[PDB]
Amino acid sequence: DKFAAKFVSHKISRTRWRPVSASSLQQPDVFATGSWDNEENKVCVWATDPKQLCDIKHPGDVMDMQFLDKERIVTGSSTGTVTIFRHHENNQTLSVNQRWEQAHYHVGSNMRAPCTAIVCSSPEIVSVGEDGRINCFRAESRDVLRTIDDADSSTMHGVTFLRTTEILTVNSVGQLKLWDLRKQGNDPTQIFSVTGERVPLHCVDRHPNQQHVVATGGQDGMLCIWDVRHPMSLLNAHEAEMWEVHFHPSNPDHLFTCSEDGSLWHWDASQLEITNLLPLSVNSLDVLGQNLVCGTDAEAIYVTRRLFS
Amino acid sequence: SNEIPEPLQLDFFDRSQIEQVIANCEHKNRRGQTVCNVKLLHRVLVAEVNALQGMAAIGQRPLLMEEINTILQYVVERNKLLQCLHAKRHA
Amino acid sequence: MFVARSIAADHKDLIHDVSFDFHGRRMATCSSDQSVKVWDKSENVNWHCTASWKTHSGSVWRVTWAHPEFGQVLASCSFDRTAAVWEEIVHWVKRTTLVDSRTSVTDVKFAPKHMGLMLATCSADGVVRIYEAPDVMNLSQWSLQHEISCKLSCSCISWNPSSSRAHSPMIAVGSDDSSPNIMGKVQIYEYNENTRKYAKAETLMSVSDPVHDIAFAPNLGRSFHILAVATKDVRIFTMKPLRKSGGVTKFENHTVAQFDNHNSQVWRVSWNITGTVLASSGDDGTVRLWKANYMDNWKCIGVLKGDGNPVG
Amino acid sequence: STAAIAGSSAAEEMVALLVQAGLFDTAISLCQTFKLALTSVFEGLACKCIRLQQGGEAAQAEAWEWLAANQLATVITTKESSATDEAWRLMISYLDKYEAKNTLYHHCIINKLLSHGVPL
Repeated sequence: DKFAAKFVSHKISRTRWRPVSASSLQQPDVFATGSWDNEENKVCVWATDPKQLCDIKHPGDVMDMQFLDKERIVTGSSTGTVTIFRHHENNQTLSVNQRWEQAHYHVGSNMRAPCTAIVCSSPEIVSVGEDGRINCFRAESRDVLRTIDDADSSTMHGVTFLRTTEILTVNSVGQLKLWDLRKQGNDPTQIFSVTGERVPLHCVDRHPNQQHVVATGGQDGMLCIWDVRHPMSLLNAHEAEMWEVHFHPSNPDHLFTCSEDGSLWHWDASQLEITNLLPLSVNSLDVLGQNLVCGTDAEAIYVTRRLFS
Repeated sequence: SNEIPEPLQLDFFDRSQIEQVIANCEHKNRRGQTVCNVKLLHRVLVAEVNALQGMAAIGQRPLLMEEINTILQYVVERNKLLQCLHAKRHA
Repeated sequence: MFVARSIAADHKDLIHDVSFDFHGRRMATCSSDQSVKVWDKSENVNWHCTASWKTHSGSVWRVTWAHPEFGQVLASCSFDRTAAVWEEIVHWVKRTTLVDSRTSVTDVKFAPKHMGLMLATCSADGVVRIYEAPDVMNLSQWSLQHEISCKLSCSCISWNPSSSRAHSPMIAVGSDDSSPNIMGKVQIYEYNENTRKYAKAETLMSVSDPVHDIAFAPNLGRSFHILAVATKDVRIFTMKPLRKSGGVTKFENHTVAQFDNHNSQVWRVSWNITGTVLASSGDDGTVRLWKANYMDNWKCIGVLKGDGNPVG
Repeated sequence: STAAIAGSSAAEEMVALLVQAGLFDTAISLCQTFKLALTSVFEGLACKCIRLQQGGEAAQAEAWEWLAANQLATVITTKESSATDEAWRLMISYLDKYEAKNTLYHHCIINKLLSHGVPL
């Protein structure tokens, strides 16, 4: 009943709301979606059935999408190119701002390498990739500020700004590496791994308040709670790979985990209360207060405005 | 008292799947005889690893054979313990 | 929606044969100007030429792509009794030049992956040679392992795509020789493990006319096999193996379809990925597609005009 | 038992027992030291190959095993090879390395192969 399902024609890989001003008591209404597994993929912007406002033909596949600010959307293509789009609200038109065509490319060989994940702290854009590379750019710089080459032989899947000038990266062999952007060396400060297992890690998230709490997800569908200072807790959850984990921004006591089996579970800390919000595969989710949106591989967008009712 | 030991540590097998073989052994020969026969069980176990093709890396065979022996011992122990419990219950 | 695309070939001379790869994105176009061009497909349907090189002085007949598991391996047979193996370095580089054949190598076919990298070449002398590369990293080394004499001028070869262990490797060999009286131009060779050699299993005596092309159909978990024979008329056969050893298991053959609708010589026969729709070419310039219904009745489902338009 | 027998014997006797047991590479080495010819070892290898050509499954597995006791030069991924073909390659390699008069080695191999007939 809560969820209103509008069927689109493109598999939805990413769903992210437009950051809302805290001072004003406004409710988030505009969110953005990115599509994959199609000949001509695209980036759409919707307003809460959701009505699409504007969309742009995105070259390649939209792997990861982050909202830099209210008017800028940073998208990572599957060809490695990291692009920034400027939203002109007055004319409802998305326009290309700045792009780094060869941000990620495999060593020596010809052809391209995919950009798995991006993270943003205006004006710093750190992008990891399948190749061992942690390229760092700036909103107005036409050049790459720093490139940690051969950082990880294995494909890196995700990235997040632990503290400042520090990034936590997960890789295909099950290793959480703490990196530092000030040290000029190309070696990780610390490497956290489960003893004996090499289960790949797909997702990583940091607690909004305390910076020492990091939650990650593996191919075994297990939620591992880590303490970067001191895995504290291993939680059995899904019976299949956990693609994305997200903490609720306003009230962190709530957590949402999406798996390919098709279950948008909700964890409530405030005895963890686990409930199935949805009745193919759920790829992404984004929550901001009482509003949540998730995109599935069944070419559908599920939007709720009364999540906690 | 009851003293059941460690589980199966399988190198190139599935610990969960060995339970079906455990139930095969747990078939009652006649009445209350959940012990199959050491002759049959041994033969079958020896033939299982032969079926597993030892191809390029054929240097693990001694280890494979020790594992067969350990499994047999554990099965025997289980059966003995079950029989003892049954006798205790009777008494 | 049948579409018509006009891709400028950029070829100075007549194109002979094109062949797709396993995953359907890379294709090789051999031409009469002694050049082999590799066209690759981008995210957009548009095709782009990536590599162009000269290969042999003799007329190149066929081009066969290997399974991607072994790498980007090509193969090209020619009039000058050679079978070259190509591989990129990261430009295509010739690794070997198989020249044991004393006559024009007419057809080259890669073995199914389960057996290994076993290139097979049939020559006009009547000898099918099955080579084998011991290590995939070194592709310059190819050792001949089996030579099968057929006593007739070979025109085409086709392996059995079946991966069932029960089905021993089988290869089919045709004969283009325009023999006035000699029949049985399609011979099937089976591999007897006991003798570790190839022996003749069945000869299709029904085919008494020159065989231009043969093609096995995927087994699809069935007891029998399907062989398409292109002669003056399209013929489909069913070889059911008999009951059951020390020798070849004899077969029982039945001709289940014979189409002379081409009214001309059928030159090429190829099945689709699932072996349901067979296509055929002819002197009329038309490609007729044949598909079976629920009652096992084969019927033509499409005809094409020369100018590219479909026949309505 | 052959252990005790080696305990009090000579070189020819050692070679004999090793070939019987199936430890061929050691027999090869011993032959070279005392300048004894390699005929015995080549013939023994041929015998095993003929046996496997037409043999039971257990024989095939034991064959795989004694190949590891010896030294297979390289690893080949071919599924169709099985133990028998691996033993063939071992013999072939041993021949190429430890070769002497050609007539002798080829002769003995071919002779033993035709114990009960074989298509070369």
